[PDB]
Amino acid sequence: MNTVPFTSAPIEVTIGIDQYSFNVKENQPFHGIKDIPIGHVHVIHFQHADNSSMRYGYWFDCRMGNFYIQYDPKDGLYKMMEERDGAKFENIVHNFKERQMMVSYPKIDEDDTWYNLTEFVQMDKIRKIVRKDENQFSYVDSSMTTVQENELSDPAHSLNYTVINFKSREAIRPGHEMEDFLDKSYYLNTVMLQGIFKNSSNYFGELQFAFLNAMFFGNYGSSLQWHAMIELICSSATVPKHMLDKLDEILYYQIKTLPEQYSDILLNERVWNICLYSSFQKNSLHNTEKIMENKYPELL
Amino acid sequence: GAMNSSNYAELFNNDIKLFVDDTNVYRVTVHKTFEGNVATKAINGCIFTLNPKTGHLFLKIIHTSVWAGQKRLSQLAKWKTAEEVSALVRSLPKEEQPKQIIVTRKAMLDPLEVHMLDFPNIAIRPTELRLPFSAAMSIDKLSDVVMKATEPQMVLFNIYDDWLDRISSYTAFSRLTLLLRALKTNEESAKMILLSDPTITIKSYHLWPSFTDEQWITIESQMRDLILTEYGRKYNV
Ligand SMILES: COc1ccc(Cl)cc1CCN
Ligand SMILES: COc1ccc(Cl)cc1CCN
Ligand SMILES: COc1ccc(Cl)cc1CCN
Ligand SMILES: COc1ccc(Cl)cc1CCN
Repeated sequence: MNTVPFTSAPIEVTIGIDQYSFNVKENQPFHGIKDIPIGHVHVIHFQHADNSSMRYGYWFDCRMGNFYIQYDPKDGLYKMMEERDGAKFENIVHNFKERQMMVSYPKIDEDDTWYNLTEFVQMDKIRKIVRKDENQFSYVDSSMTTVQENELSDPAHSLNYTVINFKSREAIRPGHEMEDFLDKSYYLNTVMLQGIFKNSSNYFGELQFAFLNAMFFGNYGSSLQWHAMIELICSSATVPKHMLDKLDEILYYQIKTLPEQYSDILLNERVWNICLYSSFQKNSLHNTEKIMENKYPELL
Repeated sequence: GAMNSSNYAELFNNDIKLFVDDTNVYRVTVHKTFEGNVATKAINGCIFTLNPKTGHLFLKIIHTSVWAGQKRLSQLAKWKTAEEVSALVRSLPKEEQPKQIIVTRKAMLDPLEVHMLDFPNIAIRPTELRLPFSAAMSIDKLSDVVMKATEPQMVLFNIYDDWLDRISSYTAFSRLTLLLRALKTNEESAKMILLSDPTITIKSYHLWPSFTDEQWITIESQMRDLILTEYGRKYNV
C-alpha cells in the first residue's frame, strides 16, 4: 500500500480518492491519504467549498513514482507533485503517519468495486488521452473538451479520445451505405478494434476512463464518448462473445457505482433505450438490464 | 435547417436545389393468397426529383425487379432512393450539382446524408411543408412511362411545360402544387376539370393542356373550389 502526503490543506475542500470522499475544513491538520492499494490506477479529486464550480483531479499509479499534493495559492488549486529525495519522501510520510495526520483508504476486503471500474484502465493509455508528458500523472477537470468536441478550443488541454462518428466516411464503406449504417460491425470490428484500438482491452480501457471522467468531474465530452462506445457495440450485429459478456459486467458496475442523483443528468435516453430494448445486443446485457430496471423502473 | 412558409422564396433564388419525394418508390397492391393469407405484389415506382426553379424533373423509374428477393422493402426503398439521388448528383457536371437537397419526408434524411458523404457542401434538408408530389402518378404521361418500363430508366421532363415563358418560377410552382393538390384530393374531378373540354389539347411534348392565360385563371379557380368542396365533404362543413 502507498501514500500521497499533503503539505497542508489551506482551503476548505471536498477531497476524493476513487469512490471515497471526505470534507476537509480550512486549515484543518490534514496531511494526506495512506494505505492506497497498489496494483490499480487511482484518481484523487477536489471540489472547493467556496466554489463548487470546477471539479478537478489527478490520475496516478503509485508504482510510477512518489507523488504528494501542494496547494498553490496563485493558481488556486491542489497540485500533484513528484518528490526527488526517495527517502525525503519516506521520511515525510513516516513523520505524518506517526502523528496520525492521514486518512486511510477505506477498502473493504470483500469489495471489488474499484477493480471492476478500472479493470482495463492503465496509466499508459490514460497518458495518450491526456497529453502532458512531463508528469507521470494526468490532470483532468470538469471543463476540458475532447478532440471531437473541438472539431464541432485549446488543443493542449484536450481529452484525446478516439473520434466516433456514425455518419462519417470512416464509419461507412462506399457501396455498403445501408449495411454499414444499420449494422455497425465493420466500424466496430475492422475500423476501431482491429485498426485503431488493436484489441478490446484498449477499447474497454478508454470506455471505462471516459465513464470515470464524466462521473467524477462532470466532463460532458467524456459522457458523450462513453455513450458512443456503448452504442457502437450494441448497434453491431457481430460482436465477439467475450466482448459482450465483458461489456455487461463493465456496465453493471458503472450504472451501480453511479450515485442515483447524477443518473438524471448523466444518462442519455436515446443511447440507452436503444441498447437495452432495440439494438442487436438488446438480449446480451442481462446483468446491466437487471441493475437499471431494478433501480430505475420509472424509466420503463 | 428546415424549409417552411417563412423561408419559401428561397426555392426560387439562383442556388441550385432539388426536392426529392420518395412516396411512389415502393408501390404495392395488398391481396389474399389461396390459403386466406395476405401478400403484396409490387408495381413499378419512381423517384420524383424536381428543380423548383427550372421545372426540370429527373424521374427515376424504379422497376419491380429491384425488389426481387429483398427484405424489409419499405426500409430498403429509402436507401435505394438515396443511392439513386447520389448517383444523379455524381452524374451531373459540377456547376449543375445542387447546393441543397430538400426531402419531402424526414425518414429520407439519414439515408440521403449517408449516401452523400462525399458531398459535404450539399445541404440535406427536411421541410415542414405538406407538398402534394405523391400525386405525380396522377399525371397521365408520367404514370404511363413508369408502368410501361421493363427495366430501370431515368426520364427527364419539364413539369412546367412552357409556363416559364409567361410566368415566374414562383407562380409556376404555385400552379403546379395547386394542380397536384387537386389531383391528390379528388383525382377524378381534377382530371374532369383538366380534360372534359373537347376543344382543349395537350401538346405531344407537354404534360398539361395548352391553356391560354385566361383559361388558366378559370382552371385554377376550379381547382381551388374542388379543394375547398372536398374539404367540406371529408370534414362535414
Ligand atoms: C517540507 O516538504 C514537504 C512536506 C510535506 C509534503 Cl507532502 C511534501 C513535502 C515535499 C516538499 N518537496
Ligand atoms: C464519493 O465519490 C464520488 C464523489 C463525487 C462524485 Cl462527483 C462522484 C463520486 C463517485 C462515487 N461513486
Ligand atoms: C448533458 O449534460 C451533461 C451530461 C453529462 C455530463 Cl458528465 C455533464 C453534463 C452537464 C455538463 N454539460
Ligand atoms: C434516472 O435517469 C435516467 C435513468 C435511466 C436512463 Cl436510461 C436515463 C435517465 C436520464 C433520462 N434523461
